[PDB]
Amino acid sequence: SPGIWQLDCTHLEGKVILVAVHVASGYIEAEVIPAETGQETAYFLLKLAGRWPVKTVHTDNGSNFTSTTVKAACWWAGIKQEDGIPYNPQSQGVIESMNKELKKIIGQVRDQAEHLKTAVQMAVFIHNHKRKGYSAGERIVDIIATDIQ
Amino acid sequence: SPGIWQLDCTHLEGKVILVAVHVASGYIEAEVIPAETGQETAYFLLKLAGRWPVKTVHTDNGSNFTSTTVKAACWWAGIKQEDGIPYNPQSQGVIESMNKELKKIIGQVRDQAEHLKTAVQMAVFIHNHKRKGYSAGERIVDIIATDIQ
Ligand SMILES: O=C(O)CC[C@H]1COc2c(ccc(CNCc3ccccc3C(=O)NCc3ccccc3)c2C(=O)O)O1
Ligand SMILES: O=C(O)CC[C@H]1COc2c(ccc(CNCc3ccccc3C(=O)NCc3ccccc3)c2C(=O)O)O1
Ligand SMILES: [Cl-]
Ligand SMILES: [Cl-]
Ligand SMILES: [Cl-]
Repeated sequence: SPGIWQLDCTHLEGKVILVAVHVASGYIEAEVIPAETGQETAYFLLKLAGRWPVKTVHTDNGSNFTSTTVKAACWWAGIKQEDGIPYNPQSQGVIESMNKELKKIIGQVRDQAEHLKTAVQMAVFIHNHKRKGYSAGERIVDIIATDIQ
Repeated sequence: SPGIWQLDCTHLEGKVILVAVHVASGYIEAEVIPAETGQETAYFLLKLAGRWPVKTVHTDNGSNFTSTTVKAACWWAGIKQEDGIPYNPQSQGVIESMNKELKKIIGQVRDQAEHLKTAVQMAVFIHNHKRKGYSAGERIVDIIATDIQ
């Protein structure tokens, strides 16, 4: 559980927002990319795994699951690459609701930045700091620290 | 101490590597940029603060300390912007040694990537996972978790 992440890709302003969600905490990292290629996904995973102890990644779609470049990144970073089939149907709803929430926040900050990438990073900040009462940022650290201990 | 970060800028292949160091743990995040502008530094800090609980940032130089855009990012993200004067002279040596280490690792992986940005993210991964015996990644999580209580 401490090392499980889920990839998620959503669209806004004719651009792609690639998101990684730490499943147990709801903590996210995200980036704006022109399009969702294996190369972009691979680079994103390399960054993620250098920053958090990523054991397992549930890929967002079959193309990224298939991608040799994504597989190569997972090999390099010591990540178990898995599919993203929602065996638990609640997974769908959670990701869908998160995408809605992220887009809402982006709208709330959109006039504070010229570029979408900036608005997305503001949304990441707000999402991770939001108290629901602990924040997702507090939860991920506590979960991982407990695992280390 | 749990929320204290230091900025660091080093050069390689005619490009700029911007690094943030969590002082207490030695954990880093880094990016390659064409040049070190206030705008680039501001965006980097916005990303960092969305991902870790950044209380204080010691800026890497006077230009970034002065930069209204950097000040605006620190305001936005709730970061205390400070100077980077090494009142403790050991600070210099530590940053210098880290830059040497990072460049060494980049050299060790350089042929595994076409682009410097990729090599830098590999270096971030290796640096943060390296056992010195805990890793910097383990230390940062433990330090922050203990602070949260
Ligand atoms: O622009 C975007 O899409 C996002 C940015 C780009 C930045 O460059 C890259 C990138 C994504 C991937 C690579 C690796 N390329 C294959 C390669 C070229 C030359 C030598 C070896 C290899 C190799 O297979 N190594 C094993 C490996 C694969 C994937 C990840 C880590 C390690 C680059 C790069 O070559 O630098 O994302
Ligand atoms: O290319 C690079 O250098 C790195 C990428 C760029 C991507 O875009 C940006 C960036 C860095 C900064 C900004 C904000 N610009 C001022 C601005 C423009 C329009 C409206 C408001 C503001 C404003 O002052 N907001 C308060 C604020 C300032 C800095 C940081 C966060 C919040 C952008 C952007 O406008 O989107 O880094
Ligand atoms: Cl796409
Ligand atoms: Cl510096
Ligand atoms: Cl420069």
